[PDB]
Amino acid sequence: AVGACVLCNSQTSLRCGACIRRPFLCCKCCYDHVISTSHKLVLSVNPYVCNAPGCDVTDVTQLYLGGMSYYCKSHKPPISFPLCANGQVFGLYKVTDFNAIATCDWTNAGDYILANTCTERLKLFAAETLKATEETFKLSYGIATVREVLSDRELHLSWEVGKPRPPLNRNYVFTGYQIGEYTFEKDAVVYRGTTTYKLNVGDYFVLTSHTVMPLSAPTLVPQEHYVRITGLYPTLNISDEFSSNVANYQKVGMQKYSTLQGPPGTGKSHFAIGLALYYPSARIVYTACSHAAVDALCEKALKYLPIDKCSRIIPARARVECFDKFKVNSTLEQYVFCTVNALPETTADIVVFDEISMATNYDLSVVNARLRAKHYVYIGDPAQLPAPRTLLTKGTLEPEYFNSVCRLMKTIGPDMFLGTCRRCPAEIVDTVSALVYDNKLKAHKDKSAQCFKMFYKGVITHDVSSAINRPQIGVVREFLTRNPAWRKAVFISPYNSQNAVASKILGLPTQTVDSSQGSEYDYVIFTQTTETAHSCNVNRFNVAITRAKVGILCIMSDRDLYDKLQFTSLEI
Ligand SMILES: [Zn+2]
Ligand SMILES: [Zn+2]
Ligand SMILES: [Zn+2]
Repeated sequence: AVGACVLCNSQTSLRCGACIRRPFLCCKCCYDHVISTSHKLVLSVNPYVCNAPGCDVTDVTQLYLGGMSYYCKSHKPPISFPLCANGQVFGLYKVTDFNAIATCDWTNAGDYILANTCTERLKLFAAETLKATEETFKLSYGIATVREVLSDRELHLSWEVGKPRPPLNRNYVFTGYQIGEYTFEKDAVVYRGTTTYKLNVGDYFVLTSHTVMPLSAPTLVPQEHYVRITGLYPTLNISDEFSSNVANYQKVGMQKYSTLQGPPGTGKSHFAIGLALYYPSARIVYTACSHAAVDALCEKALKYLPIDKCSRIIPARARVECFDKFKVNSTLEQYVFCTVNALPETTADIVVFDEISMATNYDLSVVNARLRAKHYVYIGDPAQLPAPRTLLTKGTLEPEYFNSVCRLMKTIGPDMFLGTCRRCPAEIVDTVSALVYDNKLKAHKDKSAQCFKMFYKGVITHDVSSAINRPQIGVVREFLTRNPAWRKAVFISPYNSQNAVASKILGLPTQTVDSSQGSEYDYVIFTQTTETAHSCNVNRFNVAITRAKVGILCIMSDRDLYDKLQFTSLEI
């Protein structure tokens, strides 16, 4: 019960009992907190409560120290001091932002803005408070019980009355009862068990509520600039393939941490793997939030790095199928590929943290706590999608507030920028360059003359709140009859329900914009589905159209984004 203050490090015995994380607050800060919020419970060795029998006074502003005990105004002895007086709360060893983080419900974008603009210690307090709030909210959802099993991929569910039903998508992962993790997609529903189990009638599913551990490390260690490359030994015989990144690799060794903004198809994994070739004896840990981002780094390493010096770290509680070509769980290999939540406690010469737009400050702090490194390299793009904020329903979260790294890239600029898109036809590059990259992204490919747009609002139906636009799918079906090369296209939309309908009618493989991030396909067919803040988000739009290597068809609902697409318009 004795620790350091979350606002000024000052030692104290006080903790706020009303704060979900019970942070240590010194006398001067505890006061400024209790006197400005609904939080009045103060904790020490013993709580600050009226010691008089049967009395229920817990408010610190209505309590006094009567010798060594605590009493209210009704029970205090004549010789007593108020607990709250003179800008302090009585304790041993004798904030507007702290109050807002401590009392907010995390449903407003302004809550996330504050969590990223506050001091470093408050960024950790905000990250821990937010994550704990998110887990408690998982308890609010009703239990799903198997009413009947149709097949190996379809079943019927019975829901708990009086409790809301969580959204049905890949985002919401359930735990069967422990018959493995399971996901569902929309009376017949599609079930997806991580472990193959013959679904028993009567069995039930609940959201995996994990305990939020406290944070200790900053989101970003303090920056250090060096006069020479430090702790790393470069090659002189560096492959021509990687020559373009040599100055950037030297920048990496001459600073404690560095940020790399890599727009779609500009060479982020190529840069990441090339760093291993540039500092050939360096031990590098490659991390990202998702298994897919870690696997994409493994695929690039498989091509350039010796397979015997690589290891893919997989947590024993296996959720999705991941990279099989490296030795599994060998923490001491020179190259370690592992998701943030599975990171071991280790050291490295370089830590490469990829897909940085998807990280939260909680992830940034976890990395700094598990990995002690000479250099930290953050790779991603603040113009791409952030991690979903399940609690946030009011306001839009701007890229500068995704996390500390994205905030730096949007305010002072990234340390390094990969300026040439090698994936996309010039129509796509020119569109996103103007949209989100301030005209700094250059096209390498010519215009493919296979980038088309159609303005067609159609009809919007809804599967709960997830949207469907059957007429936009009908336009795609007509287009496919006329453009058979597009038979190989991936169908993309901002909605799972739109994708489920397109899958049955078109037979094309399907991705949401969010699940398509990091992937590329020759042909993409995109149906905007609706004109909402979700389907019009410029980062989501950017990711949607930069998935294409050769052609893209965009069936648009929004006039603004339609007019911005530098594509050939199709009639109807
Ligand atoms: Zn303090
Ligand atoms: Zn509090
Ligand atoms: Zn009392």
